[PDB]
Amino acid sequence: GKCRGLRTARKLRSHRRDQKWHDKQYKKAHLGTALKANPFGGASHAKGIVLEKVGVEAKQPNSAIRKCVRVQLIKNGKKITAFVPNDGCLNFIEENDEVLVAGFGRKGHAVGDIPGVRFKVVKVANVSLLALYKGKKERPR
Amino acid sequence: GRMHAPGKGLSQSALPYRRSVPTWLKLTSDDVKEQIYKLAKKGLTPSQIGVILRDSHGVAQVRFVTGNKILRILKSKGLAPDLPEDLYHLIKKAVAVRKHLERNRKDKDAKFRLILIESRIHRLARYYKTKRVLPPNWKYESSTASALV
Amino acid sequence: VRMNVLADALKSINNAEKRGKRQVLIRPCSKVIVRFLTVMMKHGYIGEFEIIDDHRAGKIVVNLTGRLNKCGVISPRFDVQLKDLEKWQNNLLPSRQFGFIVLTTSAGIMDHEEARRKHTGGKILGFFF
RNA sequence: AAGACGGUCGAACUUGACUAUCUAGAGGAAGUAAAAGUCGUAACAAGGUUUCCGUAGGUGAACCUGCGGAAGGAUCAUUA
RNA sequence: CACGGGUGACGGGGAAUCAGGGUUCGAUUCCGGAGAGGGAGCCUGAGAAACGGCUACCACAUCCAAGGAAGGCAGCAGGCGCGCAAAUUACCCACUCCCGACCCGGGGAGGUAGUGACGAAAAAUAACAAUACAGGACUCUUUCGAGGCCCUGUAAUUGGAAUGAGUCCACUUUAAAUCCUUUAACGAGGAUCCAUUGGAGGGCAAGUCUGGUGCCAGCAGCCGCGGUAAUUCCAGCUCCAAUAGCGUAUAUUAAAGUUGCUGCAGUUAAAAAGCUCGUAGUUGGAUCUUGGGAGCGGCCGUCCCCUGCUCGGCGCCGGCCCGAAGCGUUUACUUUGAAAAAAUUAGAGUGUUCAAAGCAGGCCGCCUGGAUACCGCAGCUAGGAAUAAUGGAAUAGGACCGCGGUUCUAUUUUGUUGGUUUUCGGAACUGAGGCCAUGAUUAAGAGGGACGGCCGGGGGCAUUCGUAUUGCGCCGCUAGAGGUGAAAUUCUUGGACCGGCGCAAGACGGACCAGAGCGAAAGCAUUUGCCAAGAAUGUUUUCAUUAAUCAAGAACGAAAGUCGGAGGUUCGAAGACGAUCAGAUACCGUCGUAGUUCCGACCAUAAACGAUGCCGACUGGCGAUGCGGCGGCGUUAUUCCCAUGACCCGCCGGGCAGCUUCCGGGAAACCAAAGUCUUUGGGUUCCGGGGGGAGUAUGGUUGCAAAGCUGAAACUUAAAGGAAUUGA
RNA sequence: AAGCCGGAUCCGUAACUUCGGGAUAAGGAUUGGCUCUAAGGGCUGGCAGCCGACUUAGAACUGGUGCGGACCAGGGGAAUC
Ligand SMILES: [Mg+2]
Ligand SMILES: [Mg+2]
Ligand SMILES: [Mg+2]
Ligand SMILES: [Mg+2]
Ligand SMILES: [Mg+2]
Ligand SMILES: [Mg+2]
Ligand SMILES: [Mg+2]
Ligand SMILES: [Mg+2]
Ligand SMILES: [Mg+2]
Ligand SMILES: [Mg+2]
Ligand SMILES: [Mg+2]
Ligand SMILES: [Mg+2]
Ligand SMILES: [Mg+2]
Ligand SMILES: [Mg+2]
Ligand SMILES: [Mg+2]
Ligand SMILES: [Mg+2]
Ligand SMILES: [Mg+2]
Ligand SMILES: [Mg+2]
Ligand SMILES: [Mg+2]
Ligand SMILES: [Mg+2]
Ligand SMILES: [Mg+2]
Ligand SMILES: [Mg+2]
Ligand SMILES: [Mg+2]
Ligand SMILES: [Mg+2]
Ligand SMILES: [Mg+2]
Ligand SMILES: [Mg+2]
Ligand SMILES: [Mg+2]
Ligand SMILES: [Mg+2]
Ligand SMILES: [Mg+2]
Ligand SMILES: [Mg+2]
Ligand SMILES: [Mg+2]
Ligand SMILES: [Mg+2]
Ligand SMILES: [Mg+2]
Ligand SMILES: [Mg+2]
Ligand SMILES: [Mg+2]
Ligand SMILES: [Mg+2]
Ligand SMILES: [Mg+2]
Ligand SMILES: [Mg+2]
Ligand SMILES: [Mg+2]
Ligand SMILES: [Mg+2]
Ligand SMILES: [Mg+2]
Ligand SMILES: [Mg+2]
Ligand SMILES: [Mg+2]
Ligand SMILES: [Mg+2]
Ligand SMILES: [Mg+2]
Ligand SMILES: [Mg+2]
Ligand SMILES: [Mg+2]
Repeated sequence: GKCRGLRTARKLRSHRRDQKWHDKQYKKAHLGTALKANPFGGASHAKGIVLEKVGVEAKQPNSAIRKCVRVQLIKNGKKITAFVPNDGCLNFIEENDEVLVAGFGRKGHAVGDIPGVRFKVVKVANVSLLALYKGKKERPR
Repeated sequence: GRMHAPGKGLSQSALPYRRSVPTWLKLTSDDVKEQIYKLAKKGLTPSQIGVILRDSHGVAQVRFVTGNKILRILKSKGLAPDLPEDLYHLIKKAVAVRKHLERNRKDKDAKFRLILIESRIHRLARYYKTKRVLPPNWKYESSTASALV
Repeated sequence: VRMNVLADALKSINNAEKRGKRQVLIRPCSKVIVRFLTVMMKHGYIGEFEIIDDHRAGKIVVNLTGRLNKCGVISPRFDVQLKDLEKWQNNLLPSRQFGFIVLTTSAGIMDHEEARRKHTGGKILGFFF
């Protein structure tokens, strides 16, 4: 610290209160402006209906067409772009069906070479997408 | 350092270790103080009463020849001033500077000084009021300060 | 200005000790500094010292040995119980074998070991090792 | 006993005001990111007019010019 | 830090993580509060503003013969809806308790079952031997090989022995049951009674194996992999990690000394207000009780002593010693004692088969346990008196000591009932006294002030001088002059430029002028006069803590700019023209408006820089410089010597700086401060938290305006940046 | 064109702005009669007596909710030129 007197407790504590707001991690946690902008509303997972299948080009040093999907969250109505994680899984996904969507690793931050997506599909039609990939289960018909 | 200046000076007086009256000084305590009274009757602050005593009469410090300081001698006799001499000279100086400002107003430097003399008065004024030598209602007014020099 | 006179004595001693000087001069003398310096003698960290006595706050000339590493003051003077005494010596002392905390109690200025034996805490002043 | 003058507590309704959150909007103007796009070359070397700060005016665009500053200068130095 | 606003806010005991500190959580079984769809009002009652009570309105909603009646699951189950997200419309009062008129009744309180990978403890998925094989220590053997006294592992080879998962007689448990425990009988060779989840470039333990694709598919938290020989994709094999578990998304804790009280940083990386003044806030110099005496042990360590004033007892001879009521600057601090619910945490005892647990159990009726520690802060109690505040006697309106009065006045006093007055005590005032050792710490290498001689491009007002520039008048001779890298626009026989003589105006104060001075910063340079101020030095003067830094607030603040007057020589934003050029709305040249100048008001911003807050202390040298003082051989001026000026040699105190250094620090450049820092704490103000978005939007406030101060978010991005090195 | 409002008292009052305004912004409540209560002063010799003159505020009662009862007596707001 700088002030060291035995009767400067109020000065030290009040200075700390002001200076915690310059911490980026603390500012977002203790202001709601970050949570309102969050599509999930603070939840870890969310369910939504599939509106379209969209492919996004990867960043410049890479060259690919990432398989994504446009969904509208049931609890909110907000549009998000979820990423179909594994290889060839996009064929299991058709239009206008219920999927379960979670985060994609970096807590609301873009991750990997994929430009501007935060989310990842984990379940479709109430069956896990990993079971579909391994052949353990089939789509519900 | 100085209260209202960037200088850091060291010039000051050094009292000798011995605090006894010298053997050559024959002026005694009882006949020291009536000389102080008559020099105060001429009209002289205690600062310059002691100045003209230790160069013309050999009395170095009246606190050693007499039992008390000069201002205590005067006030026990009733000749202490209405207000302390150090506060008096700040007020006399502020009057002189303030009078210079009404004659010429572009003197920005002279205006800046006026805060420094006035600030010293208020800092010194509240000290004497805690010591109960000035009344609690004593206030420095720039308009009426001229009358009391 | 000068707010603490013990902080100036310990710092002045440390500067002279760290450079290998034989004598150091503490400009203001107080009962606290004199009492702090005697605690520094019972354990052989300094030699004997003089108190030049003018009619003001006196001076002190200390005979320095090479036996001192760092003397330091703790400001402000916190109030420490005997339960908390163990923690303080765990932060500002090199090892459990040597080094002393000099703290003032109702029984006088004394080190932490001999304060623990008479079961009395107080306010910390400093340390040496 | 039903009932009535009055007093008190007072829900609810209508209107007005005030406040908080969200939301539409012709048009206008930014920011960011995709690009083998058009126009110049402003900054990096004395970057080819040294660079930069405050202010003011002007020009397709970078920018240019006036005044006073700084060296983060391309001089720690220039002689009776 | 009121008032207002927000709370993804019921409070607390507690929970998670943690060295020491802390951060986050606490709807949830205990205590307290509030509520029964939202409000409002009531009856009964000891107790209600009660809702498994009532009365209305509001929202919802049920039955109907259409007249009417009836409702309140945030009780147990169960249904819908909402969602990422949560169990049976089971059994019994057998236990713990509660209620009643009661030993006898009731209790969706509560208990027992069912669903249950929230999570916590224990623990299967093999053990052994023989054969071959491969090694090891043993011996012979230069080796091979040989013997196994001794091992060690491997092998869909062989061989028997031990069991639990499961089926199931029964007993035990229980209200009746189930489960656990017990025990008959079946129950294991590929013991198919067949263990998963993630990975194998690095961080990070483990294949440059093989096949497929070929910047596609895809992998990848990050750096990155993939374009026809992929250690990373899709697969087979092999290997690695934890193990009945493991991966993923999200909130949060440590890591984070990246929120720093312990314990960060601010020259160049992000950063110190342009500067000073200033009240709240923080912090505050020294100074008043020392020591002596007892005992033991070895000069030392431990223990003892250093305020008095109603009643009874070690009691003794009006007195003493002691005990008990109370009295006696106040705190802060520290030790002590009480009181502080359990549960939880720490912890004592105790073989639940061990453990998580529990409060039980042990011995041949008895012996027993069910402790203890912590529980901040605040409040209560008694010791200690260093440290830090605070008080006393200074117009004495002082402390003790007794004397003299006046007033009010308790009750012992007059044999037993009534009246006065004393003494007597208690309270108050007042007069004259005695006496104190009678009563004021020092005077800071803190500060304020006075004084003396100086000193300075410090400030204001007025005056005075200088050459130059431009313009004009006259005179002389002449055809070019200006500018450029080269030219041109430009002036020019109507005489330009050049030379002389004068006049007018407005700017500006060269050379002297320096790593020199002053000023808070901005800034400040001809002479002289006036006015006010100022540092430093000198001081045996004065007061005695009056101080340092400072939210809010206040004064000054270059240039540019804004508003009114005056003046406008030079230069010159805008503008016009001539060049240059691919273009040239520029650099270059000619002209030229606002401005630049003075006066009176605004504005408050600069690379306002030492890119470096202020106060105080300490830690190496050396030579100069400026101001003041002090001392000393000697030259020179006054002249007529003392004394003064100019030089020379030193010392002291502030000042702007310089050189050097293994003081020390730092990432280094470098810094005697940017040192005295993991050996971290002298005091205090401001301010930074990856790069952008952005000093932007919006709200507020100031301004005539331009603009100044305060100041986000969405979103985007693995870097941006500092110092130094080698190349180009 | 006619019509609505109109006085006074008590509340309440926006955008914008040249900070002067806007403003009677806009929008609400009251008003009769009767009987009382309190407050607001001069002269004479903190008290006593004697003189008074008009206003305000409050309260009870009361009428078929009627009361600036006739007369007098602003409709308002959002914008453009
Ligand atoms: Mg990359
Ligand atoms: Mg100050
Ligand atoms: Mg260029
Ligand atoms: Mg350039
Ligand atoms: Mg160029
Ligand atoms: Mg450059
Ligand atoms: Mg230009
Ligand atoms: Mg920079
Ligand atoms: Mg809540
Ligand atoms: Mg709770
Ligand atoms: Mg809740
Ligand atoms: Mg209730
Ligand atoms: Mg409900
Ligand atoms: Mg109720
Ligand atoms: Mg119910
Ligand atoms: Mg109930
Ligand atoms: Mg669940
Ligand atoms: Mg029962
Ligand atoms: Mg029963
Ligand atoms: Mg198995
Ligand atoms: Mg079983
Ligand atoms: Mg790895
Ligand atoms: Mg590895
Ligand atoms: Mg990997
Ligand atoms: Mg593989
Ligand atoms: Mg953390
Ligand atoms: Mg740590
Ligand atoms: Mg940091
Ligand atoms: Mg910087
Ligand atoms: Mg600065
Ligand atoms: Mg002190
Ligand atoms: Mg407890
Ligand atoms: Mg000159
Ligand atoms: Mg300020
Ligand atoms: Mg200016
Ligand atoms: Mg100007
Ligand atoms: Mg003008
Ligand atoms: Mg041109
Ligand atoms: Mg030009
Ligand atoms: Mg010109
Ligand atoms: Mg600035
Ligand atoms: Mg700076
Ligand atoms: Mg530190
Ligand atoms: Mg930042
Ligand atoms: Mg009309
Ligand atoms: Mg209007
Ligand atoms: Mg228009």
